Amino acid sequence: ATFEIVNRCSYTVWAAASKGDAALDAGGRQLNSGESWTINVEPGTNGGKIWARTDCYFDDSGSGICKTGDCGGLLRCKRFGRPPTTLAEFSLNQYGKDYIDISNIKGFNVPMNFSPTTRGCRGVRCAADIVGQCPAKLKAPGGGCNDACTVFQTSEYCCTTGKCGPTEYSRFFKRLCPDAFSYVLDKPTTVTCPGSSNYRVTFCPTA
Repeated sequence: ATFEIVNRCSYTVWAAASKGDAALDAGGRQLNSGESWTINVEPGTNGGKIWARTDCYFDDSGSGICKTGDCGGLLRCKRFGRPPTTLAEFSLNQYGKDYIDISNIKGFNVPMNFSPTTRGCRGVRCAADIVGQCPAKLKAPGGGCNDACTVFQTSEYCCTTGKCGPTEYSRFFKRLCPDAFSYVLDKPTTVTCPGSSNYRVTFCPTA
C-alpha cells in the first residue's frame, strides 16, 4: 500500500513509520512545512503506526533526540515513539479488509488527518487544540498533552485488568476529538476500508 505523509504545519516535523519491531520503509524523515513523503508499506502489515516528532536535533549518523515521539534517539525509527504522540494506526489485508484509526491513547502532540486516497471508506481526523486546552496535570513540558496512563501508571488508566471505564481524562480527549480512541476500551472509531487501499496522513490539516 502507498501512504503519502504531508506536513501542513507551519513548523518542521520528523515523520516516523514503524510496526513496533521494524521500520516501515525508511522509518523516518524530516518534513519541512509543506513537504510530502511517500512510503510503501507491505501488504498484510499488522499494527503499523505513523506519527510526528517535534523539536528534534540529530547528528550526521541519524542519532539524537526529539521532545515528542522520540524512538530511541534514531532518525529512522525501528520502534514506537515516546508519548505524547497522536497516532495513525493501521492493519492492512486482514481477511480482505484494511482497518485504520487515529488514537489519543498515547496522548497528543500534532493534529492529524488520516484518509484513504482510493475509493470506499471515509477518513478520520483529530484537529482540535488539545495542547492548548490540556489539563495541567497532563501537560508535557516538552510540548504535547500526555495521556493519563503515562502520567499516573494506574490499572484504571492503563486498563491493565482488561476492565476499565472512561475517566475525566479520557473524556477530555474524547470531547475534543470524538473520532479518535481516548482509552483502551473506548467504543471503536475504527474505519474498515477495502483491502489494499492507499492513504494520506496529513499533519495540521486545517492549520
